[PDB]
Amino acid sequence: PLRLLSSVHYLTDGELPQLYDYPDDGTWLRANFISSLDGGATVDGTSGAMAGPGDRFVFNLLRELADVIVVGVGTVRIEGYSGVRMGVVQRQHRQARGQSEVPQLAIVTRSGRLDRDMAVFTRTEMAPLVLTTTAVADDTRQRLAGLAEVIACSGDDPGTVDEAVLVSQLAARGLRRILTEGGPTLLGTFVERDVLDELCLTIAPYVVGGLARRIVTGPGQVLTRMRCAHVLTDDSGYLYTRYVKT
Amino acid sequence: PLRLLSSVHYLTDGELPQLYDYPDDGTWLRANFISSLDGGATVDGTSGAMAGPGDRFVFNLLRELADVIVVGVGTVRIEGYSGVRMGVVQRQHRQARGQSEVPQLAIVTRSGRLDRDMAVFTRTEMAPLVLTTTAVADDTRQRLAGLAEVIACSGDDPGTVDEAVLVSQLAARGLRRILTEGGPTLLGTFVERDVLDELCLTIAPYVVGGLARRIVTGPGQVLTRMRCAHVLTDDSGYLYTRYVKT
Ligand SMILES: CC1=Nc2c(nc(N)[nH]c2=O)NC1
Ligand SMILES: CC1=Nc2c(nc(N)[nH]c2=O)NC1
Repeated sequence: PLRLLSSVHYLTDGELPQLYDYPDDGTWLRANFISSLDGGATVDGTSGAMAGPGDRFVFNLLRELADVIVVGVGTVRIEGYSGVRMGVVQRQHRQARGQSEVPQLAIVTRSGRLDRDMAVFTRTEMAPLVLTTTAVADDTRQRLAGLAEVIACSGDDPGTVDEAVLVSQLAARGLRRILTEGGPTLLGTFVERDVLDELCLTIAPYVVGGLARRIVTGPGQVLTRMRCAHVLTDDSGYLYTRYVKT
Repeated sequence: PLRLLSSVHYLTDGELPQLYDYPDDGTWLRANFISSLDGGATVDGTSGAMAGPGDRFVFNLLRELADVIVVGVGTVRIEGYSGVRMGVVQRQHRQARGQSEVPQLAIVTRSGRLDRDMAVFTRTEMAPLVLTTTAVADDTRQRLAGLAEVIACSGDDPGTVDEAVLVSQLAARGLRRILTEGGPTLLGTFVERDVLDELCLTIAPYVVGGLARRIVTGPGQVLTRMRCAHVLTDDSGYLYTRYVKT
């Protein structure tokens, strides 16, 4: 019943993008996260200490493939999100696939309370979207004039964000290939609301002990079955996994 | 830099034990845990909902290989630990390796506050060890007379358990091949105190959302590097991993 996995194929920068290609059409919400063996998502507030050159390479690839990168306001404040940076060949590849040179960033906030000089607004080639509620969309739009496109993502309830509506709002703007990088509250809502199509997860070969949070937080509790699409590795013992619903 | 993993070898019940063999001599502390993709260790207080036939098989194998199974009093109370059960061929294999027919159970408690009719005491072929502090060892020994061997595992401080001493106390009794199954507080102390030699981790193909705890809890924070020894899989997309310090 059990099979040993081992390295069978060295990947070229030609086949690697193929492994992480989005579907032909339709919207697709992919998450990319890293965590330790004992399930911790941070080493001192951030993920980076666990990320080596392999994970950086995968991380930048997934950004290169995406139409839009969706992130919660907390992770934007804490990981210090600036704009999305794309190098020359990355821009070239994107153009080859019919995409803009650099993917958009979309910042999720229920409150709408964002400030004008954040790096997402300042250190950026392309103005970001702000995904918020019907209730606060107009005021938010007014405060962030010239800095960001503000989009109401409410469903039945004008005072909350409906995550399926959020996804539809991106799709309607031609941004159907979606990548989210967190943080844990937002991922938690995508999981709880069952709109996550795929999770790419880097399993870093460390144990970090009990303090760290998981890659998801919140009161949500589900049991969503995924299919293992692939597992990659490198020389340092990292596992780069891709799982797809259902 | 990246390599695709895939199934290269179907394992027989002859080679599987070889993959998880303990070292020739010296003490070795192995942990076995299961968790979801998003790092959750429980689905409603227990692990079992995530465990399929493959994980049950690995779980029973690791118990078959161990000299002693070490568990915290919390997990004993909550997962409803009875005795360790071994089937006929398992008993045979154990005898072949020079081991007793059924491995001992050792229950860790700083307080020493255990009751006489727990299933570890009642539904058991072999009396368990209770690993506690110098401070409470004598009274605990008196309360549990006839039910358990009580062992003081204090180092410098008679009011605490020193986890390296705990390990030495098992070794001194010929129980050098140690398996721990938790719970999260105990694993947290083994990690924090750096006495964990190996982690076998079943990665279950589910996301569970933000509520669940990790396989480790506590205030501990470390960054302990492990080496990936192997990754197995089955038809259902589970990954059975084995990582070794350092
Ligand atoms: C904030 C954040 N960072 C990372 C991430 N995923 C990977 N692989 N690596 C990362 O470093 N997503 C979340
Ligand atoms: C309480 C507990 N259960 C399990 C475990 N490990 C595996 N693989 N599977 C389990 O079900 N250790 C902790």
